[PDB]
Amino acid sequence: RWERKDCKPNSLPKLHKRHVKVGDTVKVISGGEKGKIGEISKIHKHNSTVIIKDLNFKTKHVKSKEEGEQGQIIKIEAAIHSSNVMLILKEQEVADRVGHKILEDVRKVRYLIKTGEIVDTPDR
Amino acid sequence: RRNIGHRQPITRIKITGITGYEDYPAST
Amino acid sequence: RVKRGYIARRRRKKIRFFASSFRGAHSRLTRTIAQQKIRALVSAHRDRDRQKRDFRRLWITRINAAIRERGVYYNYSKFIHDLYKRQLLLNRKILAQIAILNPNCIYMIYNEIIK
Amino acid sequence: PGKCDEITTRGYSISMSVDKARRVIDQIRGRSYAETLMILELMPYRACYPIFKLIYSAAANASHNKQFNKANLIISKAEVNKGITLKKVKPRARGRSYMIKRPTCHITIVLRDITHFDSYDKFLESLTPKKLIALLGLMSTGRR
Amino acid sequence: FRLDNLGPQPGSRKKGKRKGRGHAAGQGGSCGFGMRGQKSRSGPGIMR
Amino acid sequence: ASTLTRAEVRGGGRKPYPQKKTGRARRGSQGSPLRPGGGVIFGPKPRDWTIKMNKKERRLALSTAIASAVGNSFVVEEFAENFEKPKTKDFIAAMQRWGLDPAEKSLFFLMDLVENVEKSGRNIRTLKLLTPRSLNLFDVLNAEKLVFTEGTIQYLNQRYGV
Amino acid sequence: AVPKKRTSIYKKRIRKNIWKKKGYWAALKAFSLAKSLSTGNSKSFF
RNA sequence: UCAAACGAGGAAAGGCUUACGGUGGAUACCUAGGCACCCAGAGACGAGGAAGGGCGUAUUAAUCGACGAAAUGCUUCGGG
RNA sequence: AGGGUGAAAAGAACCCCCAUCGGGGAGUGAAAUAGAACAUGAAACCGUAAGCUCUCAAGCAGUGGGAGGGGGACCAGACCCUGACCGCGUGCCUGUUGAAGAAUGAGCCGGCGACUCAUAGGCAGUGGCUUGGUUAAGGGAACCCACCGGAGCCGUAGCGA
RNA sequence: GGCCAGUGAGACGAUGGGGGAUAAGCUUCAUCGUCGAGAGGGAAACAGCCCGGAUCACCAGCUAAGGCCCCUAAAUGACC
RNA sequence: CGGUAGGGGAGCGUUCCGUGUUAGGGAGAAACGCGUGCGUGAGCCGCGUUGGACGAAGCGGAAGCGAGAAUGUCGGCUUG
Repeated sequence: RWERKDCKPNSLPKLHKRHVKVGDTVKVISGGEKGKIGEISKIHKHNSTVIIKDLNFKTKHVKSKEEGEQGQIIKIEAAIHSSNVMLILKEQEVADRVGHKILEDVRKVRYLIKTGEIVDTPDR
Repeated sequence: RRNIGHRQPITRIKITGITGYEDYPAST
Repeated sequence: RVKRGYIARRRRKKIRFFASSFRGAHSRLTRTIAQQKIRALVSAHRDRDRQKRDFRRLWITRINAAIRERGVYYNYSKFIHDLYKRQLLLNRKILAQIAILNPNCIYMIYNEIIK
Repeated sequence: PGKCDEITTRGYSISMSVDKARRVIDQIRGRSYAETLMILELMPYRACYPIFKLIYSAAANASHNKQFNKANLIISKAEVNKGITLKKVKPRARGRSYMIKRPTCHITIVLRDITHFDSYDKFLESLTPKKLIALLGLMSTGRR
Repeated sequence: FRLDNLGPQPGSRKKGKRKGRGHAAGQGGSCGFGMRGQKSRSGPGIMR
Repeated sequence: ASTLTRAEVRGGGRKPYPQKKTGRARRGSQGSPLRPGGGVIFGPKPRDWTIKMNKKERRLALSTAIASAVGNSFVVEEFAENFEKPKTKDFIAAMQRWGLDPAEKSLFFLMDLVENVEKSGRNIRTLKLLTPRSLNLFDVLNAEKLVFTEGTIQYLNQRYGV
Repeated sequence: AVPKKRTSIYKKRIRKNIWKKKGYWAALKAFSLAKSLSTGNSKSFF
């Protein structure tokens, strides 16, 4: 697993630049679970992978207790890669790429490149 | 040491019938 | 410019497949598989030339044993005396074959050699 | 595969030699579970006890995975193979060192119930081969 | 002329003979230097 | 390409065990090339050679390649380019209208190297622009389809005359 | 004392199978003792 | 029924062939790590304590990296 | 000296053997004969099953002929496997006048393992120019390279210290 | 002549000799034959003795040296 | 048209490179194993309920290019 550990320039891991933030509505582009919408839950920047809600189904078996009781079967999502998703506005249902509009203020926001709205969420 | 091979150019023949043989019989 | 290869194993696997039914380490063990390929092929040589020689010998003694069944002293040499004087060009010792496949016909051969 | 008849049980590389496991495994070949049950209770070998453990955990396997009986159940092949051999550099006098190999086995025992049809007569019928597939499951001297 | 169909004339480039690669090749075994002597050993050998 | 000979590796330059009284060969180095721990024989040194070829043989090689290029309908011929807003669409459109596929690996070269065709030509993989500053033989003997301009056909006849 | 050469697969499978057949001979005795250990009045095996 | 002739037929380890397995890591495809050139640049550091180490620092095992009682880090100015 | 289960640990819930290790079901997976000793897995080596055959037999284990027997078969005479018996056959390399040699070497299997590179002279074969031939260093859209760069080299005259 | 190798330890047999003891499968020469570098057949086996010069195939024939009771092919052939 | 030391001529194979992001290839490439096929042979071609992503031929080039020997050497596994 040393072939797959994180690369560490000056003891800190090399983190990737990506295009998906939390609270966004992604679509799976090609691999496997093709063509279904979803929020994302937890983010993994070093693998460039993202776990998204209620689509990826990995039925895993867990020895639950230390007394050997009830041994639950928990159905847990896995990591699909960040290049296999796009963003979605709920007004125009189409999977679109990203873009960085620099608006009238100092801040720079995301933008669906085919429609005309903004991915970026305010402070709430 | 010499590896050589030989494929002899042979011919298969099927036989039809034998004739022209009715001279000097020698039965015992 | 490393050059690790596989051609010794096909080179060697062909000779391995030829050396079947050699009773032991002459059929399994490569450093004897080679010399049994070699000695098997020269065995094929000398036993081929001496299968020509050996079947010549076998037909000579077979037609000799066929002619000597008359009882009266008629050898194999006298059968060739009166086999080339009476002009029969080169029956090629295949009368040692029809001497057992057709014994009445070789009795017609010999009984027309007498006359 | 014999159409769902045998039960194959493998084994770990247990810490003993293969050859003594092969005399005690060549004893119990062909004999049913009762005879091996009473012989491996009383065989005077140290290689006897993991073999008896694997026979016991093989017929209990055959009674819990399948649903058979421990009386109509003969040992089919019971093959024992080589395993990993450790190397022990043991010193000996005049400055020498000998490789002492710690050998391990690899036991695979196959069990065999008799799930038979026991047909009435022998007489051959060269008709309906799609029933001849199912009527003949394990016989001998197959012609054509 | 394409990149495909180019080929040198015969006699223009002979193959360099490799030594010690089999007795059927021509110079196998002792590589064409007899049995022993200074002509077979490796080094500067003999002053001309 | 490099490899470490017997004289370079950090293996021992010692006699590992003495010459006799041991049933084992005479191995006098642990970095010996017979032992796979290091040391090679006759491997590739990094060689920066000089294979010189004659001038008037190479000029005749170019003249023979371009001479066999024309005649078998492998040469059509352009003369001018004026590309305001260089945008690779009038380039592939003129490439289509001249009878050349963009995927069939053509090659073509122009006098003076105007910047707006270097800018509109360097992105398609199958062709690369040249010039009499940079006219080689290997890039032009792909020989599928190849065009000239009037300064290159009269420069090309100007140099390789008679 | 030191062996001149090695043995075949032939002679080794002979000798090893004589060793394991010598192991075969000492279990029908154990089958007889395991059969006499069963239900019956035998004045042994307390 | 007797006398005489022959020694088939099934007979063991094993031998050969075939099939399926186990140790083994050659071959094939890689890489997580190396080698050599070309173009620049640098061969700086250290009594303001160096290269190199020892010990230690995280909420809680060992090892490596970073760090040094200001310790798994600090101040300021910029990017984000 | 020791690399590579999967695409994702999704690394086996639960039942049985059971002190563990391990094994079998079930479940995940496209693949569980991809099960943590985990990717293709060959040879030596150890085995198990099927066909033929060896216990009056002398043999570098073959080969030529082939008794008997077995297997699928379609050009059913053919093909493959076993081998009753007969003839013949002094392992391979090294290296010697001469080696089956009781001269050397190798336990076996698989890998690594040896006339190679630089620069010159000479000769041969293929070219390019013969208005004699050819450039080196160096310059060049990073390197190679187009094109320069006639410095030099070779052949043009020999004899003699 | 040009380029370019090996070889320069020989062995036995006939003849001509020397050394020896006209002893050696001895040693050294001179001409030749074989082996070396030559298979096959005859010589029981057996480098140098006789026949003989192997491109390959044939379940072809005739022969040389040598043989024709059996092992083992061909005459228990003929006449002195 | 036997052939050792040796000399010359003609070829097969391997990995990489030009064509080459070649033809072909999860409808199974390389590997590994197989042949009632073809060659003077080195080898090619074809078939695989094994394996799972690369990679031919032709025309050319370059070698860490071909194994049965070195009391070779490194791993694996025998004998006794």
